[PDB]
Order: sequence, then C-alpha cells, then structure tokens
Amino acid sequence: KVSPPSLGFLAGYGIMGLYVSIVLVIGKFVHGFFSEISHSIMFEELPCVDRILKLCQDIFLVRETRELELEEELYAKLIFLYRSPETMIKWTREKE
Amino acid sequence: KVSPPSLGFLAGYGIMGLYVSIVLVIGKFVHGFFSEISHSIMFEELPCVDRILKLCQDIFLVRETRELELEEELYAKLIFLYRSPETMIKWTREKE
Amino acid sequence: PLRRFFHDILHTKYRAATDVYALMFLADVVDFIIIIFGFWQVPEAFLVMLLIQFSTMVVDRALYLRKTVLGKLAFQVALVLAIHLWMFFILPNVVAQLWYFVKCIYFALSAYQIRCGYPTRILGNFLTKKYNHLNLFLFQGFRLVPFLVELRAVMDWVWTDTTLSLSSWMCVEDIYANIFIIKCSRETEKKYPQPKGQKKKKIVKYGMGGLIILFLIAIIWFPLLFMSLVRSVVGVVNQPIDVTVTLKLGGYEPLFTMSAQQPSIIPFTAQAYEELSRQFDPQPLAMQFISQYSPEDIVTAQIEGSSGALWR
Amino acid sequence: SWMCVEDIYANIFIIKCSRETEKKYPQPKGQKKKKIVKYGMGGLIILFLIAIIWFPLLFMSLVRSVVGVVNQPIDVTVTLKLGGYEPLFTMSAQQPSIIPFTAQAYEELSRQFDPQPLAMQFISQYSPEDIVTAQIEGSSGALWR
Amino acid sequence: CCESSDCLEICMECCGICFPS
Amino acid sequence: CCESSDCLEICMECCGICFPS
Amino acid sequence: DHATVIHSGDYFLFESDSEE
Amino acid sequence: YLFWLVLVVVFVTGATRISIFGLGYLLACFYLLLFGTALLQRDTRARLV
Amino acid sequence: NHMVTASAGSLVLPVLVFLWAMLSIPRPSKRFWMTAIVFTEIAVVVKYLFTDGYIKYDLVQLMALFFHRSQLLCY
Repeated sequence: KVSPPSLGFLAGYGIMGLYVSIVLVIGKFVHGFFSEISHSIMFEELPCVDRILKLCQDIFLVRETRELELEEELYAKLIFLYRSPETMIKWTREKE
Repeated sequence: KVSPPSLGFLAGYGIMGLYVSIVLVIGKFVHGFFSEISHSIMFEELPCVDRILKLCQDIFLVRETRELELEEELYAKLIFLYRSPETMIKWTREKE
Repeated sequence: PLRRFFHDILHTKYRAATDVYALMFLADVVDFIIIIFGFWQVPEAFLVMLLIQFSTMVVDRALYLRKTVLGKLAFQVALVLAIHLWMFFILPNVVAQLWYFVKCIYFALSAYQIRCGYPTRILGNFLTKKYNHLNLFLFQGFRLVPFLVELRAVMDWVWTDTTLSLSSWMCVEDIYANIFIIKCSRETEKKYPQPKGQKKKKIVKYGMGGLIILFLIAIIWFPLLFMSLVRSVVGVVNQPIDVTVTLKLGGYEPLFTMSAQQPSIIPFTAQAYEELSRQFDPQPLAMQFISQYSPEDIVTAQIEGSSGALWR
Repeated sequence: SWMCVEDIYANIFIIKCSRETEKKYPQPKGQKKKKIVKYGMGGLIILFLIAIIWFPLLFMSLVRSVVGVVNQPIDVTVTLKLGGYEPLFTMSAQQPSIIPFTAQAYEELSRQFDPQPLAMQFISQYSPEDIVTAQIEGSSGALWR
Repeated sequence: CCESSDCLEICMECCGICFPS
Repeated sequence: CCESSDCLEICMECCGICFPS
Repeated sequence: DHATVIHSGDYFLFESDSEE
Repeated sequence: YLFWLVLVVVFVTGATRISIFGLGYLLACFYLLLFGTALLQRDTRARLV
Repeated sequence: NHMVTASAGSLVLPVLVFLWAMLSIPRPSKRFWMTAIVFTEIAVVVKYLFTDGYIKYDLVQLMALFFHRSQLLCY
C-alpha cells in the first residue's frame, strides 16, 4: 500500500504547516512568561496588593457610574504608584 | 491549462518562502512595541522631557566640537537620571 | 399585535438580572476550538466558520459592554436563523453536530440574558474576582492565549465610555492582572503556610520539576513521535492494475509481450490471503510478507500466455 | 554607551511630540474621549489584524486559482484495446493532426452546445487555443495479432 | 473641518502607538 | 490526605508559573 | 482638563489621610 | 401507568406495520395521549367505552 | 432531533425553542407546547405517508412533550 493519500486541504501540508506555525507562536507566547520573570523582581515582589486592587476596582466603579472625571484622577494615582518604586514599597507594606 | 508555471527563482517557493520569513520577522518587530508597553509605565510616563532632550543634545554638541572629555561627563548625568527613578520624577516635573 | 406584545414583554418586563456572559463566551470558545480542530472546499468552509465565530464573539462583547437587551434580541434572532440556514449549506459530521450542540448552549444562555436583563455592575475580569486557586489558574491560562489579552483591551475600550486612551486602558488592565495574580498567591500562603528553615518539601519539588521536564519533553520528542507514527502508517491499498510481463528475449528485437490487465488480475480476498500465508507458513519471513500485506493487497498476476502477436 | 544615548533620545523625542500635540490640541475633564477617535484607532487595529491572518490566505488562494499556462494534448493516442488476449487497434495521431482550436473555432463549439448551459460553460471557460482537436488517425496497416 | 481634525487626531493616536504608545 | 494536599500545592505553584509565578 | 487634569498628580494625594 | 404503556404500543403498532391500519393506530395514540389523562380517571369504571 | 434528522424535519421547532419558548415571560406559554405537539404529530404523520424508512425520534419527542404537559397540568 501507499503511505499518504489522505484528504482535507493537504493532509501532507496545508493544515500541517498551519499547525506547526501555531505551535511555534504558542511556544513564544508561553516563553513570554518564563523568560524575563527576573527583570521585574524589582516591582513584582511587593507584599500586600490590597490597596492597589482597591485603586483598580475604583477605576472600574467610576466607569460604570460614568463619572469619567474621576477616572482620569484615579488613573493618575495608578501611574504614579508605578512611576515611583519607593511609593510602591510604602503602599504595599504588609500591615500598614 | 496547468496552474503554476511561472519563473523567477521558484515562483512556487524560493522568493515565496523568503517573503513569508520576512513577514514573520517584521511581525515580531512590530510586536516589539505593542507587547511590553506596560513594563515601562514606571520609567516612561514622564511629563516634561525638555530637560532630558537638552542633555541628549548637549552630548551631540560636545561630540561635534570634539571636546570628548565632556561627553563622558554628560553621559554620566544621563545614566544617573535613568538609574534613579526618583530623580527622573524631579527632573521631568511639568513646570519646575 | 401578539408579536409586539411578546417583544414589549421581552424588553420592558419586570425581571431580575444575571451575568451569564462568562458562560456564553466559554461556549463560543469551545465552538471555536472544535471548528479549528475540525479543519477536516472544506478548508474554505472552515475558514469562513472561523471568521464567523470570531465576528460573532466581537459583536457579543459589544452588546454586553453596551448593555443592550434590544441589541442582544436582534443578534439572537439573526444568529439563530443564520446558523440554522448554515445547516442547509452543508456542501463544502460529528464535528458539526457538536458545533451545533455547543452553539445551542450559547443560544440558551443568550436567551437567558435577554429575558433576565443586564446587571448594573458589568465591568471586572471574571478570573480576578476571588483569590482561591481555581480563579488563579483560570485567569492565568485564559490570559495566556496569544492575542486574547490585547483584543480584550482594545475591544472593551471601544465600547466602554472612557475619557482616556487605549494605552491608558491597557495599563490599568495589566496592573490589575498582575495585582490579582499576586493576591491569589498571598491568599494561598495565608491559607496554607510552611515553617522557617524548613525544606520546601522533596515532593513539591519533584512534582513541579517533573511537570516542567515532561512539558519540555513534549516540545521536542512528542512531535517527532507523532510525526513518525503517522508516516509509518501505510494509508491506502495500491494494487498493480495490470501485469505487463514483457519477456524481452531477442537481443536485437525484444518480444514476448503476452501480458494481462485488471480483468485477469485478481485482488486476493481474505480467504485467498489465508491460503497463501499458510502455504508459506513454515518459513517465518515468507509468511510474514504475505500476512503483513493487508488482505485485498496481494494481487494475482494472471498474465496471459497465448499469442498471435508475432515474433519480429 | 552610544546605544544608550540613542535610545534615551528616541524615547524622549516620542514623548515630546506627544506632549506638544497635547498642548496644541488639548481635551477637557470628565469628557468622553470621543466615540469617533475610538472607532478610528480601534478599527485600524482590527483591520491590521485582519490583514495578518485573512489577507495572506486570500492572496494565496487567488494566485493558486489562476490556471497559469495552456496545456494541450500533444498527441491523441487512442488505443482501442479490443482483443482480451491481445489488445490492438492502436491507430492514433500526433501534433500535426492535432489542431489547437482557434478563437473562431472555439466560438463554433461553444455555440453548438450553447443551449445546454454547462456544456457551453465547459467550452467557454476553457481558454481559446486550449480546446485541442482530436484528429485521431483511423487508417491501419498496423495489423491486429 | 472639526470632523477631519478629529480623524487626524485619531490617526496620530493609533500611529502614535507604533512606537511604545 | 496530607500527601494529596501537598500534591495540589505542587501543581499549584507549578501553574503559578503560567503567568509570572 | 485632561491635558492638565491627568497630569495633576502630586504627593499630597498619597498622604495617609484616613484611607479606609 | 398501564393505560399509558398501551398508548405506547398503539403508537408503535402503527409505526412498524406501514399501512393504512397503521395510520389509524398512530391517530388512536395521538388522541388518547391528548384526551387521555381525562379518561384515565373518568373511564376507570365510568364507561370505558 | 435536529442532530439526528435535518431539513424540514426539525429546524422549525428548534428555531421556535430558541426564539419563542426561551424568549418569553417566565414559563413559555401554552400555545408553544401545543404547537410543538402538533408539529411533531404532523411530522410523524407525513413521514409515515412517506423520505423513506422514516425514523421515530419523534416518538420520544411527542411523549416528552406530553410528559411536560402532565407536569404543568398538576402545577
């Protein structure tokens, strides 16, 4: 018998090549985590993140009530927290 | 009629494969912007950049006049601005 | 009149309020998955179905973020009819039966959204709600999808009423995502902590490490295995149509071309195959050849011998 | 060191341009960024993403569908294998007898079978100087054996 | 006019993103 | 029991590595 | 005013004034 | 529930033997399935005609 | 039933399930259930009058639709 006479595009190559491409790109997607995890340990080992999620959720709450003036104001807090690493240390302190 | 009898290397594959490769690599080049834009919002959300462009342009001016001693000195300022995020905040203040 | 009353009572009404978008989207994700897997005119059909699943998911997000019950009604009506009319365009199946089934679940949960209503608090990532491990794991892999994160951000920005830009929107999404992941980890460490100067525990190490190694094995070895396995499979029977025995004799003029074709050629049956195999059963490799070749594989060379074709 | 100052400058310029444009055209507070702005940028991004996946497929298929160059049977080898034992009747022809049908000839064939839509379709779809004429030779000499 | 200016602004915003947002 | 809980925790920190551990 | 209201953040906002 | 297993048989006797009598069996089922719960408690002894 | 048979068979009731029954004031109605029973019966009758070698998944359909009727009659 012959070995490859299957159908669906080219069982030999159209879908096959697409599959390979997908795998590779998913490869890079997954590498996107376990490659440069060490380049953030200077802003990722923060302890308590409760105060930051409050900020984030307040932005969401203020967009539902459509008071978008305060959206701009609370976004300003978020970006300054992430602009000064020392204030992140203060805000993410375990207890107070 | 038959479908693919064109010329120029292999219309079927030499130039074609090269084109695909180019597209992919240009793909990654363009992704290089819209992938990790959020990993810099701690050093890149600065207000006024006028004082930093003065520094940068002074390095250029000092290389044209070939006073390369001051090139080393002005480079030292540039690297300390980018070594301490808090001084960037001070130097990039909107007004003063 | 009656139709108008039905629609009025599906819009104005006096019902409750639920958020079943998460489940509707999950149904559509499963649908996408099985259509992608179901590549098996057919490629073109599967590509159109891809564009479709995608476009419909985008429209769904729009109506959810804009809280439109009337829009969802319209979408549902159109989609029901269109998907049911696509059953008539079968010309390019278990895959399609399953696609219909999961789309039926989507239509059921969508119908529920319309007949219940949209709740006031619609914003907020599903996997950033609680800080148990399941939420953590779901959020992780869900975000992991290559372009899902960016699509979510841009899409949401376009519908949600904001004063800011897309970059700004993506910033708050990234911050929130990271903050959630940290919170889940903090919560689990409060729920279950280990002691100081205390080995992390041989078993924990063996587990995580092992999984990582196996995943790496499946990046390199497993594809090779699968590939080779498929290639080894000899797909479809190839039997000599004709038995052309040209007994080229005369050095100057080769002749003796008495030969036969398909009518004389007999594709050996299962019983016939058994006979040949048993004839040469004593010799292991002889029988092996016959037995390994599939039934209706070994063909019979009933070459014609009579002549008339003159020697020349 | 050189690349450092180039990166800094590049980033600083991009920021400056944005700052300048915000001073040139500012925006108010608590003020919807403007439906249109969103629709524009978002739309462009979506279309760019469409052209990453769909457009290549379209182009590829389009080119493949094009049937490039004419393929006409050089010879008309009609072997009327008759005798079961000894198949013969190999009177056949080649290129001289084979006539690449001209444009006018093609019109004739198409019109002959014009009533039947699909019949005419076949002929018409096949390009002129495509449909070849099977003028197979019938004379013998070659004996049956 | 105003619409055209808004369109130009949107275009800039989009292509602005082309180098780190 | 204890072993199962430890295992859970194992694969759990393993998926912690799935989006920045 | 966006241009100005999103670039108005200062240190006084982050003082610990009974932040519950 | 025997009243009802008979209704099942009535349906399937028609289905199996494709004829005109079978259509009649089908109809007899359809009817006594609709108007049936009524006469399951009213035909218990009161005229099982 | 629409996954085992196609065309005019089904594609009327499934459409109506998605667009009428599930998009209604609480419990569908009475007319929905009646039309469901009626359509299923008609389909059975016309498939019996011959499609050839008709299948009967409409038996389990009609009987489930009459079971629900009994459940809602008892309320």
